[PDB]
Amino acid sequence: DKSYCGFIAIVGRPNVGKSTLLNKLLGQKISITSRKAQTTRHRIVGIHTEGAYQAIYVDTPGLHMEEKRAINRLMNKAASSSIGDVELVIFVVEGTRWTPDDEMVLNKLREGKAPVILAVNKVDNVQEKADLLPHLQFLASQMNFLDIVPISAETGLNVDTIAAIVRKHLPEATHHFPEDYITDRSQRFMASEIIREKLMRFLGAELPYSVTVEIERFVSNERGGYDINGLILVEREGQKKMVIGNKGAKIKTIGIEARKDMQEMFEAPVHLELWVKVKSGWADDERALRSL
Amino acid sequence: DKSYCGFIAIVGRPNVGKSTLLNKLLGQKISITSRKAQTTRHRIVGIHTEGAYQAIYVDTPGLHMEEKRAINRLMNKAASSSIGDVELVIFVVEGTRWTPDDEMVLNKLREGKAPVILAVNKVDNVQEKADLLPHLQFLASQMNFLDIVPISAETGLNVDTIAAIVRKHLPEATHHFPEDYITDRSQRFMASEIIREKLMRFLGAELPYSVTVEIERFVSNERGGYDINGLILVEREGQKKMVIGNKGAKIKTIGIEARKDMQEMFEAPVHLELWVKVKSGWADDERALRSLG
Repeated sequence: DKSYCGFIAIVGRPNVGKSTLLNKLLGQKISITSRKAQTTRHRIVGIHTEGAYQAIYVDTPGLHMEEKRAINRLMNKAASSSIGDVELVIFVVEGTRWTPDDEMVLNKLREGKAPVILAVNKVDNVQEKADLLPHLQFLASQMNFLDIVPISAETGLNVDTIAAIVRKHLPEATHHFPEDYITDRSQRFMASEIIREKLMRFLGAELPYSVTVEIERFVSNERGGYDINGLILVEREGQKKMVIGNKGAKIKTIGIEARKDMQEMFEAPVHLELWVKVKSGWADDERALRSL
Repeated sequence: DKSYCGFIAIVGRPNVGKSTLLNKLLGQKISITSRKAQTTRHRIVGIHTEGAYQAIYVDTPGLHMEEKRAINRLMNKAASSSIGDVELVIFVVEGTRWTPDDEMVLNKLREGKAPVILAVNKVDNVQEKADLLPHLQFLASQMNFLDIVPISAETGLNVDTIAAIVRKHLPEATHHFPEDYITDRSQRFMASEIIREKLMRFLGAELPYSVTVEIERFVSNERGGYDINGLILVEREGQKKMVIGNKGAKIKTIGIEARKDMQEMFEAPVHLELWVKVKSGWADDERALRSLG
């Protein structure tokens, strides 16, 4: 009978695992991690809808009036239509690291009426726990966190835990967005989206969890046309062989079919270059082929 | 800062002026009056958005849960997403007429939490007011109407007044719908929509502040294809002469362009038959041109 919907923040200095945490929270089988300097004007970074709950994830602790009108334009709603406020904040930090950049973010939060969760990422990396406890005690000394939760974004350590608090903070309200609305309407996202389907379609029963599509390059040329470079990141090594398939079949197909739509959708032929890769890093041979 | 949005009803027995009153409220220059005896599952009949206010006009006094689930689907929202309730009701009646149908509607209303405005339509068409006063006093005995207001079907007598009470009844809330959302996603509406553009594109606003498009026919054949019949309705006579244009050029163009998008925007071919008409009834020649095919 009742539904809940609200905005939630995910802040932290760059390269802390924010994007990885977001994808785990969005709960999509095949995710789409973009690398944009092109900061949205609405700051929406993803929307998780499930049952009566709709959490709208933003990358700002507080939503400006400017950001409120932009969210409305995104929804094609009157600029005057009411938009709430951030109800929770997930402050992500990296293990035992603490730069003036981490403080910069922390400084912007404390000065708010929104509760904040400290998400300590890559906590397993710190092989010297003798660094951890002292650190965590120093962190908690920075402000009153609603909670301090250590996570592994690539394992989903305490993502369910953060998922639960997040929902507890969704105010009673009607959803602002239709279920599968797109906040990224760029061609670059359209591209990632076509690859995503081809993987889902062609991998079939062999699709593993945690796959991530991403456009490393989308451009035109001095000779004209659309140069698109797809990056299909996977968790394991053997998984990488799946996406590639027998003789290179599966990755061949996914690429022709994906290129097809990229052309049917966009209005220009595209030279699509699809690269499978394990998130832990390229391999020797791969690093070689990546230079050819 | 604040914003308001809520559902409002427009009830009444058929052929009373509900559709005309609605278009007047929607405030659109060129309106699109359907005739869909096919009743929606969401019951949305139109949405008036302006500034922070968004009134969602339905054709049911009260929204059933089923009618709520359908509204969400229309918006492509989770079935669970909250939908409010009818905050006001416009019960339109025809002049001095009162059938068991008028009563049927009024009975459903009597029992409800929704304030209801009595809209007396075609009031200027009553043969003798000596029928009106006794009637009204008898209507106002049926229940406590928030207000009793007489309106003119095509003049928009007190449409502003009904508009102003309607907005007063919009609860504080966020707009459920994007500004220009379409509640009718049928091809029949897509057609009406194309003629609207062509009128707006070619008439160039020289246009009658009250034109009304309408698909009088949209079908297939025993021989196959798409038989579409457009009905462009205007107020005055010269207006009709405007839409037709010199040598019949304007109406010729509006139809080739309209037929085109209907050709493309739909997958197959269309036999578009566009007919201009004054709402006050056809003419002799026209009736002659119509009475054949």
